[PDB]
Amino acid sequence: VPAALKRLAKYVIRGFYGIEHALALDILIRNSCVKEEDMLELLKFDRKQLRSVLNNLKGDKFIKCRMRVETAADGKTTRHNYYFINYRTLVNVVKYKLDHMRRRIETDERDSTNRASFKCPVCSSTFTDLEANQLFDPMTGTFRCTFCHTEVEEDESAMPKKDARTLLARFNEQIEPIYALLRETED
Amino acid sequence: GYKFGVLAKIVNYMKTRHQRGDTHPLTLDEILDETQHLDIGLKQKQWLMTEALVNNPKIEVIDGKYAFKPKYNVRDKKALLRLLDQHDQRGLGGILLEDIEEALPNSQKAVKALGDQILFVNRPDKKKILFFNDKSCQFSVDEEFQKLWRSVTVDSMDEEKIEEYLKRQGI
Ligand SMILES: [Zn+2]
Repeated sequence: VPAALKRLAKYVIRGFYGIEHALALDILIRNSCVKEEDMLELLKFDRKQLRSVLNNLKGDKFIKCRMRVETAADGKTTRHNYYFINYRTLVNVVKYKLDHMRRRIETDERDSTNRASFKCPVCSSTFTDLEANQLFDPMTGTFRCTFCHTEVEEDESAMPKKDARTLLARFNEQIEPIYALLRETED
Repeated sequence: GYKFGVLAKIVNYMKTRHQRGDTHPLTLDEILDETQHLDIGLKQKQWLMTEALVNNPKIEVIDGKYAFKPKYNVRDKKALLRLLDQHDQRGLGGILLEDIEEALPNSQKAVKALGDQILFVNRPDKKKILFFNDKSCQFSVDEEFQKLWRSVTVDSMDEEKIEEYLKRQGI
């Protein structure tokens, strides 16, 4: 268990998840495998709260769980949930999320231009360039939506597009430390 | 009945006496005098002297006599900060706000003075749980980033498709 894997897990859990998730990972960092019941007592969290957090952790497959069934001293069957961290799956999931976010950024750049550029305030619905031509009446000599017959302003569509561009540089810069950690964990 | 109730009045009188500011220890007989327990039974006296006054976490045995335990209870901001740090370091867990308010009079001043150093978790019953603010590694993103992250569903995607995406994008 190289410290690089632990550092990468701590960075991602403390960055893209709440304090509750980070605390659970800390226990599993100290000990490779820990019982679900023991974690609940150590954290003192609510049963539902811990279960919801554990389900979210399993959803991202950062930590795996195994079910052990044994007979207690009094004779009643005991089914304990043992949680252990699987770094091999954790890195793959982290890589999946990062590339998906990256492809989301590149696709989002094209999505900005795909947005409709015509908006009628009266109807309060988007209008595409193709639909705008159809709504135009040659007899009238001016372009208006047939349903409401109102002027259309394209200035509104421009504003949201500019915001996304700034997010590009910030997202790329803030994600560099995670990329550096991934390169260190390739071995 | 008998043998189990006189102790409660002793504890409550001891608690009230401490609130007055009397930190000096008090003998078993002396406390009995003000609690109208002069007729307390003999076997009750020994039981208090041996079990009740030592097992309880609010009784301190000082120079033979017994005194309150304000040191364990939080009574200043520094102890609250130190106490919370110890819980996080040992992973013991948080403490309900009620347990701190009762132990720390005017706990609002201490809570506000520490500010972000305390992490508050709101229970369904409005109860607040206090946790240490580990400032080792901190990272946050704009609400847009979190909203975009939530929009990207991952629970309903199988492992095969998740790993197949990696080779699909060439990484
Ligand atoms: Zn219109």
